[PDB]
Amino acid sequence: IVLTQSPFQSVSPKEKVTITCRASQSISSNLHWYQQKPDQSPKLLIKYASQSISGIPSRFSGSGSGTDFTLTINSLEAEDFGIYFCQQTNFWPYIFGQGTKLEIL
Amino acid sequence: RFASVYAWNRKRISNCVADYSVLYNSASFSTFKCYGVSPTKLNDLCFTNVYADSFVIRGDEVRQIAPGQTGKIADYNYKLPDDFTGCVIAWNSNNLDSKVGGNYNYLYRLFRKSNLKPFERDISTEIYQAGSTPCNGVEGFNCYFPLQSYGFQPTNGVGYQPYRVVVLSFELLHAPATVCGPKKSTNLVKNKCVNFNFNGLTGTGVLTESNKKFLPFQQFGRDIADTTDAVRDPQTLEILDITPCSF
Amino acid sequence: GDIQLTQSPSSLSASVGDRVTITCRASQSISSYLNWYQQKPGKAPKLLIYAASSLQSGVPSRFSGSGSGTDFTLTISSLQPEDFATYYCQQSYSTPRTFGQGTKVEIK
Amino acid sequence: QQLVESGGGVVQPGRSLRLSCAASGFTFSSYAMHWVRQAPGKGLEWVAVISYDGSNKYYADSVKGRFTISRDNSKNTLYLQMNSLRAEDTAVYYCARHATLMNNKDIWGQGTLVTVSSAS
Amino acid sequence: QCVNLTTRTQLPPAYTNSFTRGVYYPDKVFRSSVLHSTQDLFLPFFSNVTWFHAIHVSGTNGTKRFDNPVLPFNDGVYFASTEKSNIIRGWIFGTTLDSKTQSLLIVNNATNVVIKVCEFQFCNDPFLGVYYHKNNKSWMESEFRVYSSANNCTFEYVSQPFLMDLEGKQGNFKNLREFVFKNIDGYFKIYSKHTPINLVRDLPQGFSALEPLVDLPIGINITRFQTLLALHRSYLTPSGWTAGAAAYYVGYLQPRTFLLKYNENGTITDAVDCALDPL
Amino acid sequence: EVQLLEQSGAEVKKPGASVRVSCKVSGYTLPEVAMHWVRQAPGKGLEWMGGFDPEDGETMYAQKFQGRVTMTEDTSTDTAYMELSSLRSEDTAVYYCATTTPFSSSYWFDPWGQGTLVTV
Amino acid sequence: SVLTQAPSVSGAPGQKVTISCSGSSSNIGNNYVSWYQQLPGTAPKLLIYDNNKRPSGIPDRFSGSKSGTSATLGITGLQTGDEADYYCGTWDSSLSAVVFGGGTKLTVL
Ligand SMILES: *[C@@H]1O[C@H](CO)[C@@H](O[C@@H]2O[C@H](CO)[C@@H](O)[C@H](O)[C@H]2NC(C)=O)[C@H](O)[C@H]1NC(C)=O
Repeated sequence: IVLTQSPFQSVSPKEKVTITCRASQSISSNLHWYQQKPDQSPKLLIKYASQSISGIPSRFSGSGSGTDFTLTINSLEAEDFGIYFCQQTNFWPYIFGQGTKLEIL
Repeated sequence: RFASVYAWNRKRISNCVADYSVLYNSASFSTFKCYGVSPTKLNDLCFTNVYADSFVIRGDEVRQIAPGQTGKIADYNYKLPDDFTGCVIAWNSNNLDSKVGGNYNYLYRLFRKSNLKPFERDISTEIYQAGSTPCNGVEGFNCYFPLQSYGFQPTNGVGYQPYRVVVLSFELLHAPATVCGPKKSTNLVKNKCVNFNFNGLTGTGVLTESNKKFLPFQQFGRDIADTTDAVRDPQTLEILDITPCSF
Repeated sequence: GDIQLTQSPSSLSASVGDRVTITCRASQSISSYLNWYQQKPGKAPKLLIYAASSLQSGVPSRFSGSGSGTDFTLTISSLQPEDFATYYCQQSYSTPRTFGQGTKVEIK
Repeated sequence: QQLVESGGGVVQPGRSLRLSCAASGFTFSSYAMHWVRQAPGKGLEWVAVISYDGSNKYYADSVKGRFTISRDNSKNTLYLQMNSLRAEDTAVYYCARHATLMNNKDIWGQGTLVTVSSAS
Repeated sequence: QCVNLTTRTQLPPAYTNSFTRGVYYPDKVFRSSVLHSTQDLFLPFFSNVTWFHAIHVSGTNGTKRFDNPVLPFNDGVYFASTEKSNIIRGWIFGTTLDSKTQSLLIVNNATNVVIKVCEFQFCNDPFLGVYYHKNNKSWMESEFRVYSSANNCTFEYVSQPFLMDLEGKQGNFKNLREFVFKNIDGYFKIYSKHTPINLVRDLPQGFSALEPLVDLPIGINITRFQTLLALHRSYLTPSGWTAGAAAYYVGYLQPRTFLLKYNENGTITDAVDCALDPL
Repeated sequence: EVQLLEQSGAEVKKPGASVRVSCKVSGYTLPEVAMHWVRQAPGKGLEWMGGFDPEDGETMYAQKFQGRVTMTEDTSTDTAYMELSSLRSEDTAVYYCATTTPFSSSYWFDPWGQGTLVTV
Repeated sequence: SVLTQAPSVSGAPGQKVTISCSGSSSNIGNNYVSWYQQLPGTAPKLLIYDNNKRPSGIPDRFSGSKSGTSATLGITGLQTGDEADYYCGTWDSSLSAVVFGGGTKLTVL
């Protein structure tokens, strides 16, 4: 159930920047995504990879096919980016991927 | 195939190996909660008597089958005692159980005349009577058919998707069995003088493979002095000669 | 005594794409125990609505269950040549069960 | 999944004819089962229940002829003997089930003709 | 089922003397080139051994006789038969050989021997009945003839076949098989030895060493046992039972102190019965 | 030695019907020995029918009558059903259960069912 | 059916006379022959099988022979109770089936 989504980010802001959840051969429809800030207890952004929880600006969407999932951060600025971790819930040890340390010009 | 929750099949894990090491490696179970002690610690400990219950329920329905948990599936389908040391294993079975057009093979008891006791199943399908007037096992006003057909679809959400669940209950009893798994046993050391405890017998000697063709079934060896001649490992069928440390 | 049913109209010759309301009133009020059956000559009856509130599985959304208590009714929409059939209502409130006399929806 | 019926035929009035109907796919055992009647051009008229989950038998008093109903649960089969015949009962019968707000189990047999007449 | 053959006369049992018999390893511990003394159930040397013919043929056509009676287990049971053709598929051991008593049943009809410890209601005469399957050119023998039903089965087991006959010997070997059956402290051990024998019937002078295939905790004392015969139906010639002739030797083990001689190989060879002679 | 149990017994079938023939045994078990069938018309001779083939292991069917009559077997209950269909005017005949040896190289009918008469 | 035997034959009691059945190489030639007896409205009884074997309970007086395609059923020591029809049969590979003759009803005079 190992995940290897996206080492980090380096791109001009305001763009539709995708982070690509690289899931293991086993497929799981369910997932989650969380936003981490430096030395800040992170918070889950994308619930079930498709539904929005209350309190998230719609800047980053989660669209994926089968095992693969992409969290396309649409029009992200220099105010929001931090680390963004993926989460897998189907396999017993609910492993977390390396995660993306978003960085931008 | 797994039995329906309303009439779950019961298989006793007695005189059968207890091995959760393979279960940890597989990692294919949606929920694998463990109780009382750490998962490695229960895996090593031998269990004299274990009880296995096999049933199919929705992922949301699995919560009802939990210690001291009150739910439709917990009040009439099956019940778990508030103090439970057993580990509950649940895995998603959407790929096999669910079929196109829905799966209606499994059934669940939505209601019942009285709350079901823990470790009990309802073998009676007689209509429950909420109303004072008696339905008497036939459909009537003020009462409903207790069993409701399950509806399993691949398109349905993971909680809706079918889960095969086996419940393990750990008990202690005098009745013993021949083998065991990890055995809560320290690894054997050979070619060095060591103190070895085997089957309640403690001896201090250097441990080497036995040159003599000692028969595998016996766990101990006999000598004219009455000192143990050979010992056999409790985890594997290996014959070890006993030689006292040089004096 | 028995519970009388009143299925109205007992026939309705209809056309393509209609929205027919076949009513099955009950003399004694039924809280939710009503079902609808679609039958053709030489064919077994097929359940369309169970409890008159939820559509039976394998039944198209166009067939619908409406009404409660004394009055119950069947809503049919997007009528098609295959759809035209004899429809019977159904109590399950008490014993004896009675069924409606049938309503033959047929091509005009 | 499927229901099969005993053979219909022409029987003289006043006689008796046991009706067999066997299930397949899922058992009779956990459910009830019914019989209904369809005369040609006439509506579907309910006849009698069976209730295996206790034991009880209810008959229509409209046609109250002691048409007895019992079951071969281990063969998933059900037996209603046609007793005290009269010619207007000449019709087709069905093995039936009612979705009582909980299930969707309404499964119907193929239909066989009982005929009550002295002329074969 | 429960077919019974009593024929006419059981006949007097034949008698034979075995110079060396019932030699087995009492202690699991391996001993090489050493002399050891142990006291255990053993068949006494130079002692009369009763001979019973399961099927007896007179010097005339047919006249097959069912001469095998129920035999008390006693302190111990020893079975010896040339058995070039295997008709003794299994031996039934029971305290009463009846339902409500744990009965030990062995069947060699399957490729691997199957051992059962269930209560069996044995018929007065119990023998396997063989019917042609008519499929795959095979014959199937049923233990249903031996016992009406099985209930309260404490335990069951699967083992390699105790009786094996390579065949093609055409005599000079006889495919002789020796079996030792003993129950001590609720534990039953089965010992199998295969010895080529030049003599047609008389037991050979050479010592035979028996090793236990497995140890089973039956947990119930056995005071009676009987042999099982696999018999096939006989069709019209110009139901058939007791096809062929079967002869078996039963020796009862008596607890005795036995001197044991261990070879460099470690297999027991020479054996001495302590009370048999002053030497 | 072994006597075949009674087969169909007394069977009456008016035209427009078809009849199974169930021949059981005693003293043997069903699939250790092969069954056979012969048409015998009263005042007439033998016409062989049905039958099992020692070679090839198939259950034979008389070519002339092939496809009209079929056979099934229940080994434990020793019931072998011979179903003849599509009644004809000269079809009615007394049918005798017959059996040959399993060892093969055999043809003789061995024991007999004693004879039962079908009706058309 | 496909074989050759007369409808009836007659002889004086206690005498010796046999009955024959004429087949072909396709039927009697390579195959063994059987013979059957039936009394009126009774169970047809196997008489002789294999041209040399008599079933249990058959008087030894009966014999048989196969000469080419011709098979004779030896009938000796006629009895008052021996009047009945005797049927020849043998295996057929032609239609790959069992065949019989029309039957011959003996009469003891
Ligand atoms: C098991 O059963 C056998 C046979 O009944 C018992 O052997 C008997 O023991 C008594 C007491 O020593 C003797 O008087 C009998 O003569 C013995 N009979 C035979 C056939 O040897 C044996 O003692 C029983 N063992 C147990 C533990 O109950």
